[PDB]
Amino acid sequence: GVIDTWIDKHRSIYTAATRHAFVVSIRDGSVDLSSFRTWLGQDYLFVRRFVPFVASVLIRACKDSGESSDMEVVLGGIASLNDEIEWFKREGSKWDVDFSTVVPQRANQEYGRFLEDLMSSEVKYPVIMTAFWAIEAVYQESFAHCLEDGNKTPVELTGACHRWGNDGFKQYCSSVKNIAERCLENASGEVLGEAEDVLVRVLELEVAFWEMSRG
Ligand SMILES: Cc1ncc(CO)c(N)n1
Repeated sequence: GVIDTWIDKHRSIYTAATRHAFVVSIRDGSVDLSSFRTWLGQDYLFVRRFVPFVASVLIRACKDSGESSDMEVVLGGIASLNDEIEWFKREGSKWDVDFSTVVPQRANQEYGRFLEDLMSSEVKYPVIMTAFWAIEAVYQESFAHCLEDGNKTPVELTGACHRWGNDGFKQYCSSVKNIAERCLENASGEVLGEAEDVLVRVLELEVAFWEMSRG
């Protein structure tokens, strides 16, 4: 399809963007949590900003309705975010990450302003859906096979893997893809170019975000 074609075209940045969110390794005989704790702090601040952006997609889905059922897909997405935020707070407490002292880094602030740019009614529905799909799908790709990979490493943390590695989140992403894909198959050349640039921009922001916590 249209999205699959863009991913192929842009395979290189898509691979770069979907590397593991954090690495847990042994250092000097201890488990090094520095990459995990950096990711947790930064990603929690990203998720708090992702919430109103999904809220804006939900509104658009209720008004810009070629399909009635788009709303329920986005609504399930935002309801998951509720459970996600609670999970993040539970992680912060068990791992001593104080979210009130996390400083959002450059890549995180850039990503947040970009989410703001996508919240305007001046942006076309197919473009907003592409961005929403992409942000979700990069987490699905990056956590794919996390259990089996994690089992092959000497120490693994299991929490994040349960969150984005499960079949429920995979199926969710597919259902969001099906919506984006439908919008793009009815889109003009101009909107199609806009959607592709937005896809590319999400991948670029994800590479930069990833670089904050790399091992
Ligand atoms: C940076 C980033 N991209 C995507 C997601 C999907 O939730 C996330 N949590 N964080």
